[PDB]
Amino acid sequence: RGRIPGRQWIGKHRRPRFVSLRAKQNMIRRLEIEAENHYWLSMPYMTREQERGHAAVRRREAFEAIKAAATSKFPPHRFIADQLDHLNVTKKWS
Amino acid sequence: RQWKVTSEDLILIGNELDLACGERIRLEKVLLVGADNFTLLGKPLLGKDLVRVEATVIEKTESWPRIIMRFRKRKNFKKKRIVTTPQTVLRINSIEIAPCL
Amino acid sequence: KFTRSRIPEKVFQASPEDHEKYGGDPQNPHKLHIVTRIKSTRRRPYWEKDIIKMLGLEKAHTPQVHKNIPSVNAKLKVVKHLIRIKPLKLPQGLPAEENMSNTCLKSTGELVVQWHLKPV
Amino acid sequence: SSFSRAPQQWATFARIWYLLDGKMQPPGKLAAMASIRLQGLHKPVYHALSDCGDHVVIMNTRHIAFSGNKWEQKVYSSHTGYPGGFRQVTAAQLHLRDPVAIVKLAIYGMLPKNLHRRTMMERLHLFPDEYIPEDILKNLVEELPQPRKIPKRLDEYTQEEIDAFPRLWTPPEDYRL
Amino acid sequence: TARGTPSRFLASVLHNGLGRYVQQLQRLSFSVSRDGASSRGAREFVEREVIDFARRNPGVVIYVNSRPCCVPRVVAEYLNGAVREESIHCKSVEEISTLVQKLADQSGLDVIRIRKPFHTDNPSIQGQWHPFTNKPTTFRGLRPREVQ
Amino acid sequence: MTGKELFEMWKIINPMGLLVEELKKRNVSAPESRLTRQSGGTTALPLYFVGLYCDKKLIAEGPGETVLVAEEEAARVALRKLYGFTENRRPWNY
Amino acid sequence: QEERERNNQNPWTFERIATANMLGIRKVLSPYDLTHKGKYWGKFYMPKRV
Amino acid sequence: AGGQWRLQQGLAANPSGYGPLTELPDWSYADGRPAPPMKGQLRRKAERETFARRVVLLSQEMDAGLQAWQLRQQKLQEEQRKQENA
Amino acid sequence: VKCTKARYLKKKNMRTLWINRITAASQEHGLKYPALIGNLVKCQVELNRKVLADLAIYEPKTFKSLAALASRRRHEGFAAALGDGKEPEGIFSRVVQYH
Amino acid sequence: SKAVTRHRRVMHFQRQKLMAVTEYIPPKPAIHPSCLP
RNA sequence: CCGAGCCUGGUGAUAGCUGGUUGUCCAAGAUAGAAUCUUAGUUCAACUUUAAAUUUGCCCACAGAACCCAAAUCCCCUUGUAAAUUUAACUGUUAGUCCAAAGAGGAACAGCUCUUUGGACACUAGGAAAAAACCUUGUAGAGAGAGUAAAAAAUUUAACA
Ligand SMILES: [Mg+2]
Ligand SMILES: [Mg+2]
Ligand SMILES: [Mg+2]
Ligand SMILES: [Mg+2]
Ligand SMILES: [Mg+2]
Ligand SMILES: [Mg+2]
Ligand SMILES: [Mg+2]
Ligand SMILES: [Mg+2]
Ligand SMILES: [Mg+2]
Ligand SMILES: [Mg+2]
Ligand SMILES: [Mg+2]
Ligand SMILES: [Mg+2]
Ligand SMILES: [Mg+2]
Ligand SMILES: [Mg+2]
Ligand SMILES: [Zn+2]
Repeated sequence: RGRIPGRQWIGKHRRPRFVSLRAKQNMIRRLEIEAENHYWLSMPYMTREQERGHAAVRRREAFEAIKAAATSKFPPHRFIADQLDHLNVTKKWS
Repeated sequence: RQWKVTSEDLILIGNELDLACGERIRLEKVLLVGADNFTLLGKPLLGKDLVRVEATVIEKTESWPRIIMRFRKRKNFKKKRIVTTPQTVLRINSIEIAPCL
Repeated sequence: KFTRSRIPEKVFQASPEDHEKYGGDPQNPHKLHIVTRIKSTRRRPYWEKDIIKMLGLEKAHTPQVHKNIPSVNAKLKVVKHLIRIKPLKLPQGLPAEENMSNTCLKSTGELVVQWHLKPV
Repeated sequence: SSFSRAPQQWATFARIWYLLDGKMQPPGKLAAMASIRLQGLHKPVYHALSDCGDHVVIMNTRHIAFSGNKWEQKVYSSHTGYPGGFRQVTAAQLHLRDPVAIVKLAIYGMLPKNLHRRTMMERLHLFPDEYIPEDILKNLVEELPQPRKIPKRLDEYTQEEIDAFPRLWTPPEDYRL
Repeated sequence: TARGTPSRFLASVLHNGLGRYVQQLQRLSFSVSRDGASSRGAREFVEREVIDFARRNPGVVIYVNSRPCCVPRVVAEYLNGAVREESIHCKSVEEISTLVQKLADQSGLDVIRIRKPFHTDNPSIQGQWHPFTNKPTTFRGLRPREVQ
Repeated sequence: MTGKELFEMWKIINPMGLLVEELKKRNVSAPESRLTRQSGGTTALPLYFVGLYCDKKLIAEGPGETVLVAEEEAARVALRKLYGFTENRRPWNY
Repeated sequence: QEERERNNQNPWTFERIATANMLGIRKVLSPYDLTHKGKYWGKFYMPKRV
Repeated sequence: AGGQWRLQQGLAANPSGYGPLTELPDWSYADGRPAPPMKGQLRRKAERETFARRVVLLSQEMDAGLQAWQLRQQKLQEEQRKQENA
Repeated sequence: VKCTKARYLKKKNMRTLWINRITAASQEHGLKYPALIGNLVKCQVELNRKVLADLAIYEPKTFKSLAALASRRRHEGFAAALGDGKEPEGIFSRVVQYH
Repeated sequence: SKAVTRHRRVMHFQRQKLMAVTEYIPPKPAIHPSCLP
């Protein structure tokens, strides 16, 4: 008795979920901090034209640093020391 | 993590302290201290001058080999790894309280 | 169908009661937004998730700073529902070069330049 | 402390004989507290593996009282095992036939569904009336209080309380009443 | 694994921390070969650091066999009689040093699961809890519902 | 010496008599033994808390299976208190 | 209806929440909801809803 | 528990976040010598100082942009002066 | 795999066990766990649940002191709810400010 | 299914939470306007 | 054991079809479509991958994008960020399910079928009872530390001069 047609959560008939004061409190809290966000987003500090061209230097130099890091890429250096240290496997006391 | 300790008692920790064996150290943080008829607890922690908790280091050892194995179903996913976490053993030599209060 | 939601500009018009409530002066407004991610990036559109990755909020409960300017406030409006926002306000003036290390944050959005780590 | 190990251990993990009078109380509340005491949660040394339970006794389960029309409308259902052996009985007639079954099965439901449930139920004791065998009303410790207070009746309200309580309105004299 | 592995309670041998501390490592025995690239690390270690190791630790004793061996070994005996044999086959010198140092710091008892990360000699102050600590008594010590 | 308590090393017989001897040495009255608390007297697990009172003054309490065992334990407690080997005593100073 | 929607003590109304998109509910909602704020659900009509 | 109260007071929601319970040293030499800083404290100080450097940079960039706008508008004014002088 | 995924279960089980022990001790002192924890936190004592349970077991007198402190702070908070300000703050409700 | 239905189309859970938060809370004084006034 | 015998050989017949496919560890990684005696497959594209050259890539601010008869979209300097394009080499995916929304067919039926934007699953974890697709939540470990996230339905009904 008391079964559900098909899957319990989908279709023309599904299991009726109900709301709790717990979830109501949770979401009112979320949306009130979101209203705080709206308030603080309002009242900007500078205007479009005021903040137009201040960070161009930083953006440009950062991108040229990225470019330099990309361009500077080659195989590593090979050394006689690293090559010959392999001979020290046949080390032995006299 | 908290501990409840007394004198002449051992304690284990799961990391390395950079201390040689036999070294003595003064533990600063104390949430409270209790005697048979009274106890003293801070807001949150007590003053430095009030207590003096001294501990000696006894042992530095890797923990016993612990397994980490991940496995998923009918998709050929299995992944093993062994860990030996370091451990340091301390012993609280003695505890003292000052008249300053 | 479901698409990027435009916001009317009137929403971001503080009222006198809002000013009295939140303590935010419309004049001499703050310069910097402290921002934190509170909501999960999942079950959100690709644009919102890559925008929070843009701001650098892939990590939660990690306060990060931005400016209070329109070009940024646009993105903040796009992803406003996912984040906590507060202003930066400091009594002790900008952090001096000598006090770069002994700085500290506070839950009230304050940034103390000196941190003696002892009670009064 | 300054106690010997074995006496200290015995005293610590010892059992206690609690008593309760179920006259005019709800079996749900009674079963809640009894299940607590039987599991041994009230002991700060609780652990499921350690049988730290306590013996509990109930009296006057015959004088039990529900809230609402439960006596009439709530139903206990059981299947004997034979075809058509499914039958139901209201709490009223189930109480008439057996006054203890109600609280014992209430506690049976409160308790966890482990194998220790049966042992704790055996440690449990129930009595429809305030009559007890010598052993069982001798080996007691403490009578914990009741959860709810019983409201007084007009025959119980003393006269000075009635006098302190103010009358409220003037009836007209011309009225049959 | 915990159920497959045996267990023990945390303990220190002879309460080493209370009185004078003594390194519970007694003896080391190195087994190395003159030849064999596998023993190159051990040979370089006995050349450089074993001297300084002995100077740092006078209480411990060290033996070196220096015989033909396909796999170099290290054996450590403790005061308990506990033995620890490790194979240093094809192993580097700094990691051999770390191994030896943690052996010296190691206590002479098997590394297994510890049931609990502490051990108290007398945990009870203010008296251990018993059921009758936190409830009052009765006048003349009377049980509930008894006349005399 | 740290771990083990007194009567683990120094066993005794007739602790009650020894205690009465010590009390007569310390010039005090003969104390009476009285069960302070009881549980399961008829049960297979009897539980008694017996206190030793001098001149209407308690010195020690002892738990026990039976009355005699609880009395022995209370005597042991009083002896520990008198001889200063209480578990809550000052540790050894190094 | 109008005096109720003027005098309701609940500070939160479907109008505000939907026009703001304060919880990303614009995905579970329709664009029709912006004008059918709370009153309508499919063909039905909830006059008590505000 | 009590995170909302800690926020009301001004403290961190989680006491492990900041404050003396975590920022002080957890051990010192028995001789009274100062112990070396812990790695957690080191990385937290590093994060905090990077945070401060960034805040200073952002603030003074905003200030310089505002001053540049002011200067450009003043130039606008004086070049209108020049125009009507022409 | 079960040894791996039993670690978090160990954590949660032991936490809940400390919760149950502390709840029992508070109930036999006349208090309950939520009130106790909130009051201690707003009285500025950070004693985690395991030391709480260990203290409740091995040192009941100190636990009685802590429960008394918690109850007094409940009463102080009730007095403050009666009068928000315009009154002398509670002696234990007073806090320390760090800098 | 479709948006318009003969039956009341079961709504999303967030939708039902929102509709459960949004209701007409009737503004009444603390005192009933009959007994006192 | 004859819709046409049995033995050998071609014969390791072919099989877009089924089954199976052996040591350990790390990383990146499900993606619009077109043609096909083609829809159980395949070629190209798209996506993904590796190594390299270069520089712009993403979010986007005003302005701008039809007469006929709505949410949004294209482009887009700034800004915040670090990816993108191109070159060389293949492979694999190319039989898809629910949810929200705009629609079509159907009965304003389907756990129904067909297109579009988005999300999730086919990757772990907590919750709704167990549950794929719902809600919280990602970068990996040891802990006998802590603060939180989503998270438990309320309802009782009709007198009358
Ligand atoms: Mg089904
Ligand atoms: Mg549809
Ligand atoms: Mg034939
Ligand atoms: Mg044939
Ligand atoms: Mg073949
Ligand atoms: Mg197959
Ligand atoms: Mg990956
Ligand atoms: Mg095919
Ligand atoms: Mg552009
Ligand atoms: Mg198909
Ligand atoms: Mg389908
Ligand atoms: Mg379908
Ligand atoms: Mg597939
Ligand atoms: Mg993480
Ligand atoms: Zn009235």
